[PDB]
Amino acid sequence: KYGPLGITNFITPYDLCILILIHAHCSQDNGISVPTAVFLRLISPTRPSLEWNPLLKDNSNLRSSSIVPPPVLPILDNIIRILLDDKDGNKIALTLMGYLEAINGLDSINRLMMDLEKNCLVNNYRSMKMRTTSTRRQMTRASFLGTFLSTCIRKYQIGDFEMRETIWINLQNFKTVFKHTPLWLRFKDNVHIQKVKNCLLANDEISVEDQQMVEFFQHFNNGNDADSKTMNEENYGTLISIQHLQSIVNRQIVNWLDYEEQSGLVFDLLDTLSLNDATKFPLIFILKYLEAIKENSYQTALDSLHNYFDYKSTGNSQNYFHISLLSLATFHSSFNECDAAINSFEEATRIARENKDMETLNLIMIWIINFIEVHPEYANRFYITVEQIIKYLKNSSDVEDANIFSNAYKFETLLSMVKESKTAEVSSSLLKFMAITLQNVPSQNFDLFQSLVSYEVKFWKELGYESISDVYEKFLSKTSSSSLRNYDSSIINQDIKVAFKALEEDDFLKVKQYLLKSESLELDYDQKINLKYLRVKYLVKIGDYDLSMRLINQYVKECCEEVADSNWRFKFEIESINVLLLSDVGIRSLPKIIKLIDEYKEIGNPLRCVILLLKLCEVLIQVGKSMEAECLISCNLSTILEFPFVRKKTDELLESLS
Amino acid sequence: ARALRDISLFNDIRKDQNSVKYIPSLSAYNVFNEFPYYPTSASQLLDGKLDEFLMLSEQYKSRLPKIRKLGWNRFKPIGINKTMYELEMLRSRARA
Amino acid sequence: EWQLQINITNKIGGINGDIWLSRDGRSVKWCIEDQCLRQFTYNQKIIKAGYIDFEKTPDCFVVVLSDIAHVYMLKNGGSTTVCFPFQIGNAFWYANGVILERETSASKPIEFDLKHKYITLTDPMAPFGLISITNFQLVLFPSDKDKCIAVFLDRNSKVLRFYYSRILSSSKDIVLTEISSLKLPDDIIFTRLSSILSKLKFLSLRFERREGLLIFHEPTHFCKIWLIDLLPDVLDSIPFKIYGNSPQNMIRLENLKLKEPSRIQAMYIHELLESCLILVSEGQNKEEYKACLYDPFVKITSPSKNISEELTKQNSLPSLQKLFPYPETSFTKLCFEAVKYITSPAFNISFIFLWQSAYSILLSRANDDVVGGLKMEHDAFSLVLSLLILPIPSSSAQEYQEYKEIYERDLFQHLKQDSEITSSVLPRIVIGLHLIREEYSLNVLCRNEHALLGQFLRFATAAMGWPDLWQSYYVPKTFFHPLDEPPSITKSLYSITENSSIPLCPFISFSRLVATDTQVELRITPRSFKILGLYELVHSPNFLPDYVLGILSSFKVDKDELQTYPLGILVPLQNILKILEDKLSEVRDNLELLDRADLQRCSAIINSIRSDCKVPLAKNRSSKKPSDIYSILSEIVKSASGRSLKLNAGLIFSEDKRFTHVV
Amino acid sequence: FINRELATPYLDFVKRLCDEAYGYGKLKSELEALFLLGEISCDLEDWLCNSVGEKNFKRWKYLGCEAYQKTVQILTLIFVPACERIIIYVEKLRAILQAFSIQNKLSYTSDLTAVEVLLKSSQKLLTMTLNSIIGLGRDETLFEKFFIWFNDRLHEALDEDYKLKFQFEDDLYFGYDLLSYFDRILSKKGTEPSSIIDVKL
Amino acid sequence: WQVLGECYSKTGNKVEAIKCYKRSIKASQTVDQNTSIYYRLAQLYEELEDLQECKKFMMKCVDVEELLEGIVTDETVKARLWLAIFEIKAGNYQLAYDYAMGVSSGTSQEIEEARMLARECRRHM
Repeated sequence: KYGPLGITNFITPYDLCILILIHAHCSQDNGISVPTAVFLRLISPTRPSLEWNPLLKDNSNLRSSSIVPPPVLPILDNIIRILLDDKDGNKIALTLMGYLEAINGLDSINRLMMDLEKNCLVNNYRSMKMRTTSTRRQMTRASFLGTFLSTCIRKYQIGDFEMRETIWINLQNFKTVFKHTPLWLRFKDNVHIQKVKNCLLANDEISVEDQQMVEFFQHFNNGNDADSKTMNEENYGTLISIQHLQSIVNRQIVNWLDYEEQSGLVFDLLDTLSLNDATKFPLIFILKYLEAIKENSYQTALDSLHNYFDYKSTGNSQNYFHISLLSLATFHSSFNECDAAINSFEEATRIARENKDMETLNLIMIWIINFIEVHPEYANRFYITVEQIIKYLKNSSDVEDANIFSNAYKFETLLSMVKESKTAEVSSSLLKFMAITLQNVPSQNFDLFQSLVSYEVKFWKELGYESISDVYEKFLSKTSSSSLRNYDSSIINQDIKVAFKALEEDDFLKVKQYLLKSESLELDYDQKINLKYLRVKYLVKIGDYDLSMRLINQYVKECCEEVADSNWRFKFEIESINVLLLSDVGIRSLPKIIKLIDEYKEIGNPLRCVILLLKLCEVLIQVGKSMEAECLISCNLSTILEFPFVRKKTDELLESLS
Repeated sequence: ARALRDISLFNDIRKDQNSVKYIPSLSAYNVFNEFPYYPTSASQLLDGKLDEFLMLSEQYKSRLPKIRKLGWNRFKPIGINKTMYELEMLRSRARA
Repeated sequence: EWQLQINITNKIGGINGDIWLSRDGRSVKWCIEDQCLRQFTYNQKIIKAGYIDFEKTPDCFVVVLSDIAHVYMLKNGGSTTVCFPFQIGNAFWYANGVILERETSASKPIEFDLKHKYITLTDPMAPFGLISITNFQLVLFPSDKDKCIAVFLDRNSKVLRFYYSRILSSSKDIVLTEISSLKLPDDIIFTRLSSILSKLKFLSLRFERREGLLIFHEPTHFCKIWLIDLLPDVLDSIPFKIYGNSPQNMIRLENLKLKEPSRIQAMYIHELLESCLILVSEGQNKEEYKACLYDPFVKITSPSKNISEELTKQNSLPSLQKLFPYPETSFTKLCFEAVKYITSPAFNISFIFLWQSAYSILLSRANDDVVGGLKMEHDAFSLVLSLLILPIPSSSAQEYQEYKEIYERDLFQHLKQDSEITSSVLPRIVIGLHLIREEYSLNVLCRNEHALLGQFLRFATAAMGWPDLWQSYYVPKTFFHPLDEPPSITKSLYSITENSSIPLCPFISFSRLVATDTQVELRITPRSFKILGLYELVHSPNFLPDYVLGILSSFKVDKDELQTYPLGILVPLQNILKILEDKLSEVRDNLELLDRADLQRCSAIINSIRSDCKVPLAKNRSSKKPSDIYSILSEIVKSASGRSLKLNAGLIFSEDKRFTHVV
Repeated sequence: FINRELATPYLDFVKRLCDEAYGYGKLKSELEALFLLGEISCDLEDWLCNSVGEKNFKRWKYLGCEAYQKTVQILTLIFVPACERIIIYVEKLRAILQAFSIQNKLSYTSDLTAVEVLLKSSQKLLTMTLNSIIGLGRDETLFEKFFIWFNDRLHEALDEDYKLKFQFEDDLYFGYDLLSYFDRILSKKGTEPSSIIDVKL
Repeated sequence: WQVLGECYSKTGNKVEAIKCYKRSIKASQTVDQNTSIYYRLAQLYEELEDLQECKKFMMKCVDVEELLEGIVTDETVKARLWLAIFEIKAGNYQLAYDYAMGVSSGTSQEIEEARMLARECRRHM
């Protein structure tokens, strides 16, 4: 079924197949009505125009609410397999098969097309009711099939005889490809084919003289191979319109990003473009780019991106130069270049000002924090602080925003969490973002919906209620990851959870091997901290604390200046507390534990309050004053069983007291 | 693209609280006449991208009557000093 | 299929990374272990892959094509590309640059140039340089900065030329002077330049100031090593360089002291072990290959008899490199380093050999009892020294059977036959380990293994019959010992103290019995040296609590270093700082050792002024009704669509009603 | 409330306007013919003009939008906050009983199997609640695309001079969602009052 | 090579732009073409807060004018005006006086800037 591919603005052989089907359905002589699902799989990809920005926008409208079958490749083998499935589909399948056999000439093609325009297609409904004398079903222009057939009619009267010959030379090539196929052998003889073929072949007006030599014209052109064939220019094996190519490509990249498709056929066919249709179809370049990132090829990613943004900008009259840099900026942030991405972004701001268009500034601002969300360590380097944006976007407008406010509040929630604000405000801020996101369609805005889950899971986990987190985590998508953050980040993130479990099950060999990968990998900041946090926990289990103690303090000291992450500061502080008290000297930590207790009492996070209580209890029992420790733990035992993961520590301490 | 107003809730609250230049592309430029194609309507610009099929559709539609509208104006037969463009204008006044 | 590369980069010790080449010189993948990092494909043939530095402290990965070099910034930055005056045959890495040799011949006529075929470049942007040679294909160059010997072979002559190349920076960039020469064996016949170079193998080794070059040829089983001693006086001598005259003594050529040197499969440098030790692979049958270890400088070799058949392949090198064990934890590393500083290299290298063997045996013996951790190496460390000091039991003894596998090893036999080393070196090891335990006693965070040392040290005393004072030093209540009294940090510290009942006593550290500068002693026991220094200065009669800050700054002690002390030393010094928390208000430098932000911030402001750098603004932690769901949503949609100065004014002027009257 | 005020009134309007006027099975096939072919029977053209008309069409849109846009509000703004609160109280409820099982050390113990059932069931509700919100998000999409196309057909039947503003060219899968609405609104399962949400469950 | 530095200069990569122009200087066949490079290259040092370093390139650009029998080009006019300004801050009025008179054949604003400076240095001469 493979062959050279070329974009054609004329009637592709695939197109006639629908025209074959619609003829049988409207004729109503055979009583064969093609099922509606068949048409909606065939015509709909040919419906024009979808558009798909390279990055900076993911499936904002491409996702169909109902799952649709993949678009069909223009090969008789694939087309027939759709009709073939039904028990009576053989009858429908043979109807198509017979018509393709009856159509043996360019004139016969014209007979089909003249028939539809004169009788089947009709300008408007008001003439339906007057045409009750028609033995065939009549079509309205505005209908689903009507608008399609109008386009097909237009594409036939649009060209000279030069295009009509290409239709027939290609169709016979297209028809004969199916002939040397195993399925055609299964349908070598079906008697019904002759019946349907003779239905339309009738009224030939000659059977004795012209038919003797009519065959001679057909056969001589055809490759009878008795002699050397008539030499003709190389002809393409498959012809598709631009719009049909758009559907197959968009489905392929979406399927790749996260009823069976034919990846090999699509990829092979897309590799035979004459390099001119590639100009007419710039999206072929980016299809390599998405493939390029998968194997982590740097230069091969770059040239493709530059390739895509040169043909797109010229084709579209609106200035998209202000969009090219951001995609390139995303690409650099994808390879952790970071600093180079920074320079890329600044000149995007200047370009936006010259265009003097307001709507693009919202797009450039929204990209800022999305970048800083991945790399919070770069907040100081931007010319605008994060808080300025939130204040700006909160009062941006009251209309023509839709998703901006949903984006606006989530950034405040993240900042509010990191700034360790009081839980009352954080709950309210997340409330705003939750209400606005769910109010509109959440399925269509798949990116933000996932981000909501991540924040909520994180938020409730910090409060210590895994029961709530357990419900939400089932909605978190794995391996989906997000844009502008690498491509193997999901693999790394999954691996880290493995290491933590391995640490719990005392699999020191596996975790040890993973830390070796740590020092030479390019990792995101959030990933970096986890491994940085992973190492200190591992060193505690081994027993060496001189190295860890010098290591933990460096981490927390740099966890307060470079990034003002209070949550990660807390987790590191308590590890140091564990290190001290484990070495029989936790008394040094008494100043440190107390200053956090009253500090978090004001905050009101119960999980924080309880964990320090256990540490306070543990230090008091290694002193020899376990008497009062028992008294304190007795009064607070009720409120400390609410948190699951501390129960194991809480239970274990109980037998110690006995 | 709900614009925050297609949302029933926030739209309700707002009521209570109240109380493009075109530039040619390469494919637009043709080989015969150096004037580039100018699209007739914004429908022919597909998200700003000039659809090549619609462009050539209008081009065919313009040229098709051009063969028919040939004999108008300048061409004059001999023995008739009066071209056919005014043969129908007098013909129009004849019945009217 | 992908091919791995042996030496790609100069990183004065090595780098964690891999380079993969396709079946053709058209793709390069910088995968780490199993994750394909930056991958580069090219139409032309790929010559070599870099990751070397370019004298500007970059971390850039470089790939060389036939005539074009691509240099990709990995640490920071984008990409650069440079051209070349002519075609390049091969390129060799060297400290801060690359050496490029011209393509010799292509067709089948064979013609070549000899006047100048080598190009030196430091960084891509700067112009190239020309080599300098004084009284011929480059087979190997000293890529590592530490080694400084280059080897040249000329085809027709079939002789070697050894030079002493030194790099010149800010055109002549490198200069080479011949020292000696070696004649190839007649049986060695070489015939596609890389294929010619493939058969011969060369390795660069260096220890201390001795370096060795290993020359190997598998088809002819030819293996020789060229050694040189880098005497600072000899090298710096002007006649030595220009004239090339060399004395006969330091030049020496020797073979390997192996059982069957003619049956060597291949060899590699131990990446994990930075010393001269080299991997050696031997095969007695087509399905079994025995691996052993050998030291070039010291004739000591390791009987390992490690069997590995499929690991002999090149692309499986990292697995082979990871096959042999080394102490990875952070406790026995100091123990090994102390042994290195107190024992001969001959005894040293044999000790790792025995330790690695014992470590392997314990792995086989220990069937994953509970966890496996620091106790592992400590037990290995313990049993090795016990076997060294304990007399070998009779073959019928049960203890003989359990550790028989270590007894028959030649090194253990030699390491016990040697009367002198067992007579004197072992007590030195015991004393050094005792000092390590003393040092650990100053760091309260590591008391566990501190005790672990104790049992062994007690065992060591029992084996060697030291006076009961040493043995009683561990209980709460025939070699010759040099020290009659155990050295203790605490006893000496209490000696240097006011109102000290005990008389004056020095610590008699090992800095004198190591016969090396205190810089070496510093990196081993920094805590012991520091505390000794502090209380030597603090307890002076003319000491005042102001100088302690400069003292603390000068001894590189930080807050974390301060918080880890077994009471004692910590208590007064903390009180001393507490005293300085009161009377210090004049900004007197080195404020980071305190905990007051204002003084350090003011000092930071002042220092920025003096230089003419982080004006970290303090975020206002502001802080009440929680309200209801609807009210919040109404608030945000409603918001969707001087005061300080006046507040100051009410405070700037006060105590009267004058300002309102005048307004 | 939503069953009585939002779900039922919308469905009865649909049932009376469709089943009582034309019938379901005949409508579904004939509408598909209208969508694919534009064939309007004599009886259906009566149904658009007399049965539906302009007056009910605006009512239909007004009923439908509230039937979805208000439905999601009560699920997101009432159901989500309550389920989490139940979880918290249940979790605290479990902790209290466990402690006095130990602090009191009283010989008789009360089993906690009742609590954990509520915790699991409560957890099930929130997961079930979110699925509906996602589903109603899709339903709003299908609902709107139906009436924007239905508007063109209705006015065309009543004007014979209507200028079609909307174009099907805007979307490729505009056929699928439009068809997808019909089966949801016209089927035996759809005839049941639980068509909007699974009220019974 | 000249173009690359301008891009680097316009993107705040001044550390790179120095080496870029330095490569451009070697590739030029004739010294006279280097007159424009010298002035802008000197400016790049001025923004790198080291006035002493830029003096050496500043010497060369003006000296090209003498080596070209008094070319009197525009980008040396701005050179001589800046050199004389800095020399006043150096206290060497005599060494600044000859610079002003040599640039007295430039633009309308150039001649008045040097003429006033010529009076300033002749006052302290």
